Amino acid sequence: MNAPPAFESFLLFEGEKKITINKDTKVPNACLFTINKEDHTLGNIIKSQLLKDPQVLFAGYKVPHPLEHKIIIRVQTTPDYSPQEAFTNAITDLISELSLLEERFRVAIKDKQEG
Amino acid sequence: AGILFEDIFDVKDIDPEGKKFDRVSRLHCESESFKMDLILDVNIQIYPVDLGDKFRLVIASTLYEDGTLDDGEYNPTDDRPSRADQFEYVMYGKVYRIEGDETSTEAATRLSAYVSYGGLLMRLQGDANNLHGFEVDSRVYLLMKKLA
Amino acid sequence: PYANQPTVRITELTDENVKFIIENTDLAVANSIRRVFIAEVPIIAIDWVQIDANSSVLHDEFIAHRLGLIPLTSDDIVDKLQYSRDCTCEEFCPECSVEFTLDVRCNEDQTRHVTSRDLISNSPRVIPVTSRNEQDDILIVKLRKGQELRLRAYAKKGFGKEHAKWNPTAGVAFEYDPDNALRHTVYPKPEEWPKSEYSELDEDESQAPYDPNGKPERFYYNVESCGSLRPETIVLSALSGLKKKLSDLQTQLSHEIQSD
Amino acid sequence: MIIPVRCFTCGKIVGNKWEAYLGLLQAEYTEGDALDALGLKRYCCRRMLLAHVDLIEKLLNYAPLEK
Ligand SMILES: [Zn+2]
Ligand SMILES: [Zn+2]
Repeated sequence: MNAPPAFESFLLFEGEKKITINKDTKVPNACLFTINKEDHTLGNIIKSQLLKDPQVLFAGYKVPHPLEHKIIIRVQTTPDYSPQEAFTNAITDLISELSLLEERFRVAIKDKQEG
Repeated sequence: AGILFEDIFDVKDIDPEGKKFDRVSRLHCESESFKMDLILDVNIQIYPVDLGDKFRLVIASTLYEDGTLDDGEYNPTDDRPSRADQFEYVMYGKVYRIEGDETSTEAATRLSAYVSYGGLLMRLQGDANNLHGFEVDSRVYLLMKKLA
Repeated sequence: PYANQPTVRITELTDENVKFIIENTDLAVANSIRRVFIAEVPIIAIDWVQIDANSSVLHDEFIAHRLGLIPLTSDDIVDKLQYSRDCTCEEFCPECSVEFTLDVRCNEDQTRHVTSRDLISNSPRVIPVTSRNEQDDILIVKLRKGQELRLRAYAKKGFGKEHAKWNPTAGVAFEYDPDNALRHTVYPKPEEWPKSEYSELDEDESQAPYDPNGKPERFYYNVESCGSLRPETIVLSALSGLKKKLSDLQTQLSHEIQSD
Repeated sequence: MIIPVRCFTCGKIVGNKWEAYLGLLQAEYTEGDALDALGLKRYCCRRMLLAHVDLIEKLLNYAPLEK
């Protein structure tokens, strides 16, 4: 009667975009990234990778409502840096981490199966 | 300088009323140079303190070695010379009370400054001479270092 | 400001589970990998049923739901098949789904077990795990003399985020800091708690001394496979899918920075 | 009414273990030892086999609608 399809949590509706960037006028050099059809899986890793950047002053995320399927990521950086640049570098670092982890897991399987 | 008070204290007792909180302990200490009593709540989990320990306590209005006010906002990406570098345990709080033995006609010979570091309470009481730097509703730092 | 350099150490690898340790990574990365094991590793599962005849004592939705939960070998085929969202065909085609038939009738007196072995596929690579060449076959329904079940299923690509039938795992054990050194748990009575299998403590000592400067490193995983994929294939798919989500997010991010 | 396919909790397949479980039980295994023989570690899967009531066996005592 009122059950949303299970694909709604991860599929995107037409005309609604994956990520939206919004100044935060609160404080300088802060942005809100509203990411649609993602959840804690990406929000947590992006936030923690951003917390590794010493030029990031604030990094946080929230799922505003569990029944809704978007996350907000707030990023504040130092004035010489940009929250968009910080977000990009965090994603790049996560990708490189996962590529390295994948290659090393392949090697570890390789070794386990043959010795 | 920005230093309201500086002295060397000796831990005389820890939790006389018993352990109330697991990661926080109350030290009852007394100095030697000024004869000031101190009650201090410290996070013993990260900065353990044993009975009989001796430490230097510095109540300061600012961390910057040059006279410069603080904004009360957390700025980890700050490169100026901070006096927190010289110390091990640093807390930031506000003075919420100043008692004294004053009468309706006489001024206070002994004062008692109460500070709150985010709920960790301190009472520094002794001669009013040494507690002129304290106003109520004023932000201060702890700057405590253990010495042998 | 840059990526971790995680290392991996696989301590057990069977057809049923993989037990490994990831070391020098962040807890968020470790938990996202754990979550992707469960929710974003695609496999093949029956997601469309047409009951042509069902005289059994279980109604049609019961049979359909039961067929959806049968694991299908998805090892090399899942990467090749498309989502039916992405396929440019009609309802079905061999590029986005796999056909199954089942047609059983109990003639004898004596109860006929319609099992996953009766699910006949058009694709030899995608078959029920129990049917793969020990463990018995998954029981779909018991039929009495005169009862009959004839149906036609289609299996599609999906992941556990849509339905648990596309979840390839049969339990993902995840642990870190087996000795409570970070004190992320606070035992009222630490002596009463059993030791972790990964604990490295003498029996007199209940938990490790508190580490003020530590964080979570060295996460222990035991990924058990339901059968559709190998466990190492589950882990490799999980890493690829998590990565590759991050790549899509990056692409959209670049467009959105561009457009401003 | 019939053995579930997956464990409700973890998703381990238990639908191929009911018949083997009963065979082990008539072979004079204890229920715990039988569950151990089938590889059900976790008390969720042990719950699935140990608490199952095979009602379908009773539903098959009725003649079907068509001969
Ligand atoms: Zn197609
Ligand atoms: Zn289970």
